[PDB]
Amino acid sequence: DFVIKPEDTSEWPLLLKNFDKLLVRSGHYTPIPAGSSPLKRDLKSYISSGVINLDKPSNPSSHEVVAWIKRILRCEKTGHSGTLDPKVTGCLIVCIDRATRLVKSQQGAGKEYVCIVRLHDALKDEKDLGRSLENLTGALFQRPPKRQLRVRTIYESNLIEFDNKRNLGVFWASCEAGTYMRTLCVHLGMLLGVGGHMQELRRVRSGALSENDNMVTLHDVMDAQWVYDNTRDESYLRSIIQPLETLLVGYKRIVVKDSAVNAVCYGAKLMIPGLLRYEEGIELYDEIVLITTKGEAIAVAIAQMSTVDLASCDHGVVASVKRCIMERDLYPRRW
Amino acid sequence: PPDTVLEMGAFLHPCEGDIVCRSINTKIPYFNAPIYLENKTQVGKVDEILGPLNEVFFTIKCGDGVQATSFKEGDKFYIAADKLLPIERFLP
Amino acid sequence: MHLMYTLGPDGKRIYTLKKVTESGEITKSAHPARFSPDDKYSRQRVTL
Repeated sequence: DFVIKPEDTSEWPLLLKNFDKLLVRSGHYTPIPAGSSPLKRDLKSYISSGVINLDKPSNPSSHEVVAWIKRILRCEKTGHSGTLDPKVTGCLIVCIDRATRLVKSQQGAGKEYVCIVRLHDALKDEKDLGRSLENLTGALFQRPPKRQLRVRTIYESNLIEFDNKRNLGVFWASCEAGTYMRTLCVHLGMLLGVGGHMQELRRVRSGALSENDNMVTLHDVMDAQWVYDNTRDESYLRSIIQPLETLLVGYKRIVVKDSAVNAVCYGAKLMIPGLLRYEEGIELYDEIVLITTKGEAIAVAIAQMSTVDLASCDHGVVASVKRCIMERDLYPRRW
Repeated sequence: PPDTVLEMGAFLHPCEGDIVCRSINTKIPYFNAPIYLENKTQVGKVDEILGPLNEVFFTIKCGDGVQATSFKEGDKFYIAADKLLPIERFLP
Repeated sequence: MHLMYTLGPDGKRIYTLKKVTESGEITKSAHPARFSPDDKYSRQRVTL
């Protein structure tokens, strides 16, 4: 039922959650039975617009892991949210088929890690670890492990625990894409005088998804396909694979009329007559998501009008397509 | 033997054979830039550069016969003018 | 591996090096089980 009618929504799924808070340009639209609400997609289109929040195990590369998932699902394309080194575990967002169009955004997004640093000697003042960790927050100099000096930001960090006898510290860090925890560990060791390196590492957030957001294992993926192959029950696959729309939940939204969806896909511009509803606080050139009345992500777009203009303008371009996500002919051509 | 040498680092402590310094220059040193004492004797070269923008640190790989442990806090280390980069090279 | 965890009241992970928390809880490995694609144990896992 979770489709905006042509006439409390906090329990509405994904991109339609709290849609009643969107401002209304037009109260009516002629509905077209093309496409599907993300959760109600037929199995094949559900998987092809699907994302896996994978707990990568320690030892295989991210590329190896993504190849294994492709073989299991027998899908056309896979891609991921940023290379975890072979020994690093945790959040690796695996994009299937059409969801692969969102890979670039996922890779450039911020990340969170839980890391264990191994210090090369005991500290005299145990509190020096926390102090040096705090010293190493902010825009930092790092040379990547042909390699140029660059600046990457650690937004925040926190020392969780430190065993000065075992010479092991565990800390959390929120950082910019491309920040190396390996190098941070070395640097902590230098600032502390005793020396240090990274003992082990886990990625606990990759952009839009954390390890708390329905993270699943490779065994889960294998088992889900097994259950479908053997019993034809779709529920396990549907439980482990999330709609790509899940990755877009932070975006300010504009809802496009059914009759305008195809045109957006081809012409890369949304015009006023195609506008149904729009989020508050949209400013000129804000990155936004264009969605159908069924909550399908059409495209990530650049706002060409502020929220206030969207109210007062009778004509013109409301947004310009940055990356089209929806298949071009999912919705029917007007001509 | 450069004509003039500029203040570059203040001794912090040794770390596993290297000297660690807090930078006392507004600019960023070249990797492997020779590092000197005030009297211009070369004691090593720049190895690692680290720290936040407003408090850079760097390490010195000590030259033959130079021991990191021989220096004390605040001892100064120097660099040629032509081995420094403005920080803006590393920013957007 | 050394990274361990338990679940807090919010269902989120609390990380630790300890094998038993102050509360007396036996901590779990933070890292998932090794995976190899020839894994034979789908049927057993799914029925359990």
